[PDB]
Amino acid sequence: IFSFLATAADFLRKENMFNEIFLPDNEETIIEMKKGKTFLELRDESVPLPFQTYEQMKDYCEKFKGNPRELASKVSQMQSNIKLPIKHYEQNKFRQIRLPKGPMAPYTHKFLMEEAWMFTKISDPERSRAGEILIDFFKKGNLSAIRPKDKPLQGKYPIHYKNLWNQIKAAIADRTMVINENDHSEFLGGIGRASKKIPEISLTQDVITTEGLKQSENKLPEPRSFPRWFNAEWMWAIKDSDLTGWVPMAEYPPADNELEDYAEHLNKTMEGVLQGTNCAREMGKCILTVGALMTECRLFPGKIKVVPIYARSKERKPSEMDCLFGICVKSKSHLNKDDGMYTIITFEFSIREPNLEKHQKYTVFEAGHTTVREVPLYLYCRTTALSKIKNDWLSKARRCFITTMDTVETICLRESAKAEENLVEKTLNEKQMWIGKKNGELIAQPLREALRVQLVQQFYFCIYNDSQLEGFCNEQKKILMALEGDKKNKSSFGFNPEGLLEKIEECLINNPMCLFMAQRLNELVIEASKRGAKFFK
Amino acid sequence: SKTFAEIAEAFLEPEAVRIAKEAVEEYGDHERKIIQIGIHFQVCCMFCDE
Amino acid sequence: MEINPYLMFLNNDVTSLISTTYPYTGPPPSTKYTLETIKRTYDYSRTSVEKTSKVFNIPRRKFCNCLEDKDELVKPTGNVDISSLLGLAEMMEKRMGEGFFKHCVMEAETEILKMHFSRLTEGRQTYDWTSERNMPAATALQLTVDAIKETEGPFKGTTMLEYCNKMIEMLDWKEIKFKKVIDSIKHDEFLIRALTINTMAKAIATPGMIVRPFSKIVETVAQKICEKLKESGLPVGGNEKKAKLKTTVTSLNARMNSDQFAVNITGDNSKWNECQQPEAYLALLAYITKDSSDLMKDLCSVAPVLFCNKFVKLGQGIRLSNKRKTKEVIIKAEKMGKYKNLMREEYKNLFEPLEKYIQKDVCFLPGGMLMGMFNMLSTVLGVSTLCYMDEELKAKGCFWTGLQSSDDFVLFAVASNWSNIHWTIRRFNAVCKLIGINMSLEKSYGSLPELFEFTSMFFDGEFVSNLAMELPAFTTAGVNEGVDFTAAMSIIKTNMINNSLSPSTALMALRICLQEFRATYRVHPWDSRVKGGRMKIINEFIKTIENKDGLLIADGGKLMNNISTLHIPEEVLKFEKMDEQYRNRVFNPKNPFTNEAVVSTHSFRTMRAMMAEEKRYQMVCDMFKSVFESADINPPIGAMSIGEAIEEKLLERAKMKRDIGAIEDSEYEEIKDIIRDAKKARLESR
Amino acid sequence: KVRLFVGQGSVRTFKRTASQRAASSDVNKNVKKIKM
Amino acid sequence: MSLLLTIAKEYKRLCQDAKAAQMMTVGTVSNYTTFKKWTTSRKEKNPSLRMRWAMSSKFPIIANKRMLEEAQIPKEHNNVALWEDASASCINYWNFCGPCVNNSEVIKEVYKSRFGRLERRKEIMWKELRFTLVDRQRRRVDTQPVEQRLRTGEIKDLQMWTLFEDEAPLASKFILDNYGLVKEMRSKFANKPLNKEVVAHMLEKQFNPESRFLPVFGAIRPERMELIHALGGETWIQEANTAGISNVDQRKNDIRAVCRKVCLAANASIMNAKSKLVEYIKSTSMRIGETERKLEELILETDDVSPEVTLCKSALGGQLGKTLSFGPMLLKKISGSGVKVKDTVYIQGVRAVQFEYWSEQEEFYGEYKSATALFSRKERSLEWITIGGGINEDRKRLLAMCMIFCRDGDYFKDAPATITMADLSTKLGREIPYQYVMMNWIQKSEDNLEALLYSRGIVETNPGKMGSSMGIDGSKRAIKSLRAVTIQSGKIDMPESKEKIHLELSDNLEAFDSSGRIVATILDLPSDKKVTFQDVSFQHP
RNA sequence: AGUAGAAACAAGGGCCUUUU
Repeated sequence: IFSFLATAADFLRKENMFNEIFLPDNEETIIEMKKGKTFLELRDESVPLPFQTYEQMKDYCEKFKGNPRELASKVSQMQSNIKLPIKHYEQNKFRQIRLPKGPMAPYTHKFLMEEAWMFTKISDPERSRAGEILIDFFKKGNLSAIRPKDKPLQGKYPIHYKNLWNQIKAAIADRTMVINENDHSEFLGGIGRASKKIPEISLTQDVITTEGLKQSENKLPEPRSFPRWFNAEWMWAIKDSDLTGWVPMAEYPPADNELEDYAEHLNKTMEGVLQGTNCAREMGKCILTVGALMTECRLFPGKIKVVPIYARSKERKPSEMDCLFGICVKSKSHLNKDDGMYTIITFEFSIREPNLEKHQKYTVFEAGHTTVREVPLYLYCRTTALSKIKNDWLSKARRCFITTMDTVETICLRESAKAEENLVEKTLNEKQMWIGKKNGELIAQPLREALRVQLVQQFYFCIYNDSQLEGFCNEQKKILMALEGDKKNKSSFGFNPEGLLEKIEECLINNPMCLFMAQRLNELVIEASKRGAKFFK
Repeated sequence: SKTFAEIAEAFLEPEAVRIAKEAVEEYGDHERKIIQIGIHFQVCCMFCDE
Repeated sequence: MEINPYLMFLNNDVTSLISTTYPYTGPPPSTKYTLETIKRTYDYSRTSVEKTSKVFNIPRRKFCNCLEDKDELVKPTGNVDISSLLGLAEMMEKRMGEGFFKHCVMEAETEILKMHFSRLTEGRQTYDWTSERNMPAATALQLTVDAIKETEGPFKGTTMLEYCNKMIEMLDWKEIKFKKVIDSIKHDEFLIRALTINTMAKAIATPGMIVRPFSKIVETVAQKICEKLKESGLPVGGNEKKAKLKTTVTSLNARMNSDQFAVNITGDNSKWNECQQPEAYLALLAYITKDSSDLMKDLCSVAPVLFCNKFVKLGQGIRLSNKRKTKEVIIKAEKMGKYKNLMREEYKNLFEPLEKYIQKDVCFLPGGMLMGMFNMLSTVLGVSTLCYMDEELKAKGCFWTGLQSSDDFVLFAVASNWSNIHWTIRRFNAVCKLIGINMSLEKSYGSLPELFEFTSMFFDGEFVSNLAMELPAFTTAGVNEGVDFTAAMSIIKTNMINNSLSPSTALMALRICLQEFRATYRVHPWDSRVKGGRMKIINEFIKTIENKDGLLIADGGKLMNNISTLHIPEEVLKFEKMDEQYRNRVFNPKNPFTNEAVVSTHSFRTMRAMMAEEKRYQMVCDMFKSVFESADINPPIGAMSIGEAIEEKLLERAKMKRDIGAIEDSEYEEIKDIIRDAKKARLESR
Repeated sequence: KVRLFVGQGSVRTFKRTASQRAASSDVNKNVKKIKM
Repeated sequence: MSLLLTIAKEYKRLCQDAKAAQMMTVGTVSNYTTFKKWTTSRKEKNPSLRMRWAMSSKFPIIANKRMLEEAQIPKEHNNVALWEDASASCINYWNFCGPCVNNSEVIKEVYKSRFGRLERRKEIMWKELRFTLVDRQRRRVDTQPVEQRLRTGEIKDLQMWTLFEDEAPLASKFILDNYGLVKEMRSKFANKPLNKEVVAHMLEKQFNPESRFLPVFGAIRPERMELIHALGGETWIQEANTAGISNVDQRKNDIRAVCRKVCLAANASIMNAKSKLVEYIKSTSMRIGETERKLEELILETDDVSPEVTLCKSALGGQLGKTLSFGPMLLKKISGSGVKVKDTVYIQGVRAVQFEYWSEQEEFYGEYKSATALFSRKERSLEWITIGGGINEDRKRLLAMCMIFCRDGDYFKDAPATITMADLSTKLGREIPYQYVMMNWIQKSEDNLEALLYSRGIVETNPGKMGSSMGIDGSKRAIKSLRAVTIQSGKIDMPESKEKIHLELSDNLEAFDSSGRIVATILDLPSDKKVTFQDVSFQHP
């Protein structure tokens, strides 16, 4: 008896069932929720309007019987007082998306891509630090020649930028990349332009009269029209950079089976193709520059450090090379909380005249000359801002390779399976992918050359991501599904497309990517209307 | 182990479980007691020890 | 030229490229929102009937069985006809079988009773009714149990039911004490503070700790029900729902007659939470709990009334400012009424109608639902609609089936003519409107067979894995060196098995993860030239390290892992090669620094009044583990208190080591005397 | 007889005599008898 | 030692306090678990970023002082701040040169699972990558080859009785029964410098077969499912021979054979078949690898959804899956309901024979060798059947056994002339219902099967439906085809449900499951066969 | 100045909070 009882008590204690509940005595055999006065007072007040006490509701529900006649009658009466519209798209076509109106969308990415002009220097493994590279570049003397003019080509706050440039040069000369807090740095960094909190207990109507007091008149964004310069950036980003290996990479591992050899051959081909472009140069510039800025804001907050805008590359087939696109600085990055805010400042070189509509952000300064023969210079001085999250994601922008490879091998394996043979090189070399129009015709090029377009798409998704693009890309899917339905003669339909288009056009504001993609979507539906239906002109 | 009978079969023999279950059904009491009665019945049978 | 990337959709399948649209490669991104939600909720309820409570003395709008204002019904309505809901419940019960719900409530009651009250700790952040702030579950539970202990006496309970009965008693109590830098509060303020539900802007609700157990009980009943149903997909995930859809489509294409032709409708309900009422849930749980023990009847009945009486806190108030924006005033919700003039016309128009409902920094809301609270019960309520079947449809040769998860469904209608398809869809819309469940007209669309979408998964002849959704997962968690790489490889393996990830994409992600790993821990290969103190020391000593191949990735190693070796950590593949001295040092068990992972050296461990209690519990647990080395794996159990166990085990250890081990009778007697003194002090003290 | 700490927080008493009769057999026999 | 004295002084200091004394005195020890949560509660949203943030720090690592001092490793070998009086670089110094453990060959036992994985993988001869649209079926499987699979309770006792004996719980039945396994585990991990928690966690993983619901193609064996990701996807297949690795099917097969043998023995006793069966099971054991295990525990652990195991699990009282059977066929009720309804069938001229048939709509997944189906019945009629198999014969056999399951067709109304009253029933004094008679009839000869299939109406293959049609020889398409017999390509995905139903059995070995349904019987097993069992013990007269 | 969204930052406390 005692052995059995011991085992049983162990197996109860294990399950949390060694209590009066499961093992009560003779008297304590009535377990019940401790109904309280207030709980009942409330429960008796939540019973629906017909009933007035939980008892009536319970008695009516426990005995509820089905009367399908009444239920069907009510269902039909509700089905008649509604009149749900049904709209087959073939009859009711999708009108073209309406784009906002106003001035051209302006450049917003931190670092210039197309315009930016760079300085190269032979790599030194010993001196591999950011500051070490910046000092080495300064020592040759080309950098010390720069002497911006007083009058800028365009923009505002020139004096501050000129003073800061001189102070940066003095800092580097001193081999201490710490800037002092002066009026110019204070104004650009907004060290003290944070509104000071006023207590409410210390308030009175007289205080309200002395200084105006009214609820903040939220200044929603303003609308900007389609950018005509985006296509140029895309075409430029789809060209080689005269250098290769801009973005770093790991070392490919060994192989044992044929499958691994196939994976390594495809990966090698794609990486070789993708390492020579210009977009990848910007990937490298972002990875390294943000890594350095991340490792500075972590160590030296409260000190306006100086960080370069640089990259590392390799001459084609050879030696390595350090490139210096420009210079950055970061105001106090006291990131006490997640999703903080810390202003930075960006100087970047160029050999091109500034557009008014595009380069509205920047404040250029013509800066002497540079050899290649001699050419004028232009010092593009921006003042942007960043956060932790943007930093981490830019520093992990290498993600785009994964997506692009996935799409390419999702096309190649599918094309190869329908024939039960290895058809990848043929698909890559031959399969033609429309990539635009020229002279009213549809241009097309093999996949091997449209990987560049795909990569640029993913990179721009990384760069310009916001709530607007999110909403857009979430609401455009319906249109693409409708397109597919049209392609296969499936008589698709909908309930209220106008509201859908309205929702879409609501999320098109001051973001170049959204607007450009919408214009392209309209051109697509137009070109397909020639060979399909369900779309209006 | 979603029902009490399985938890009782973990240590109690299933026969005593069935017995206590029938007993609870005849009395009409909660089935949460399938364990306690089963234990008592087992104690008696094992107590007898032929 | 004008480059257009969408042109690939002209002559290529849309699914095989839909992944390109998702901008999941980049970073994602009050009171006005809450006030708009409150207003829309009070508006959807079309009725104007208002009762008057006595406990609160607040007008209480009744959102059930009082439908009026039948204008523009297309829009969302939040009134419910309990008769229709109960009829649908009867239809589902009939289809499933006799006594379908009793087995379910039995399988729930089998757990609710034995459940330990420490399970509450595992949950999202819960509002605290003492400091009036969101706080992890464990801290809130400890705080409220300390309040109980200070008030009347230590909580001897150890189970869920005891905790609930003590909460019910606490509602009656006139006064409740709780520790603070130790204020006391009357019955009414704690009554309001228990129901108060905060919000987190991730939005999502944060209910009080008083209501959490009842919510768990209701959710458990809803889960045990939903799991049986074959027309739902909320608890399940990934492969399961795809297989469900495949079986459903096969069944459809077989049942339909030759004359009949099927259709699909991808639906996305709107205002799901705003239009659901907890009173319909109350009646439904009453109908379900009609035969089971009165205990489950009351326990289930509790949570609906609490939600039907839930206040909602307004957070962070408005901000005031001057023209130049130099100055700036901050104002909380409680004071909003005072400076009613100093607000935009829109904000005033929104605020003024709710003033009567508004209480200090709260707005009593007699109904509505919030995100995440009752997912599975709404899923059940919505699956009820698909079962419906009436004489008219069979007379016309029409029938609809489908699959709904929370606020997202898929419908499969069948009929013989489009004129009847439209009528069928309208009938479905009506029956769903009868229970608050609405439907969006813009985000919802339909088409002929084999082209739908369900929870970001597009379906055709095949089913394209989104992959975008899983892209953020390809990151190093950031725990330590050993864990990170293995975890990344396991994530790649899972994505390969389920999301049908390709091999080359896997290899690229593996290289990307290896390079981010090398970058974070400031490590680089031996042959590389990333000069550093670590690297230089590594390089010189690598001359001593004879086997280059065996080197660990963190210690200037190389990648020896591939598609066929993702289910094997690196430490295992390299074991044979690893130099004997290097291997011995690497896996020496005792070292200063020293879950499918190997434990090596690379593993490293890198508001004060509350810290005091935390240190007290920490010390107690720490030294109980010091004595008992199996305290964490196997939960302790017994009848002895902690002190008694320590006393006896320590004495036994001392006796064992005086018998044979290196201890002297003097030392044994000293320790035993110390133990006796400690026991006496403990018992006498309190 | 001898007292002994067992597991955690359990002090019991053990006697060195083997007493493990068949439980299944006896229970079955009694249950069969109950049906007459 | 002195450490003991320190522990005692610490306990004294804590008891001198008032609050700690109160909480220790009151209640039981389980409170520890609870307290283990009220402390050290803190997580972080993005740990990766946090780690990168911290690593940059001047001194990221934390190291115990006594370990560093004991090591006597230079403070700064070359002007590097290993510790104030620690950097990550320090670990490198230790790894390259430092205190060496006497031996590290124990790690091979701690992680026996992963070394087993590597050892199994090294013996795979990869044949050839091909490309094709693979047919994948979503089904529950196990992805880890494991020997002597146990439950969590047994595992917990194994850990306690192999590592912490001084704090071992009262001796359980399992520990006494399985003492060779406990001894083997104890020897390896006794008197060793080890982190005990890690070893316990790894033994937990050692004895847990990871069951997952996955897409699958080809054979089903844990040795493959652990690396299925590197054998084939939706579009490609990397051929490989994995037959001879960790043979787990031969012991399952032997267990089923033994259950068949004992179930067929214990049908002789009409009055006391059940008791004889239980006695027969208890007085038998079998050897697994090195250890010898009792058949009852093996049956409880196993997951073979087969009538033999189902019956034995019922007899012992083990709960089992919601899985029906009908001969060498498998079934799974997706939906529906019903209730028994008797009807007569005349065997020859006028010979009434009663048979019960359900009355309601009822969907049913089915599974015969290399074939699957999703049929439905309604009031004694086969409403439809959708097949997704890949073999003509398996398709025909599945369709026939399904038709029989639902007692559709004229033969049930008016029995075939051939079948006689001698075979109808009472082979050994027990009636054999009509359905199992028809099953034996169809197995007896193909011609009867052809007649049965002919019984189902035949129509002309309409246009378009040619592909979704099945002839009499299981043709993919024909000019005339069986009525309401849809055909498709791709195996029907197996449903899933984590439910456990208690089910008894009658004196005639009829397993009821809380309702009329007959889950399994002895009349759905191979007739008989002779086998020579190895390493088994039939200790019964 | 700047960022972005349907609200917040534009340091906070009393002197403190370098290698892809």
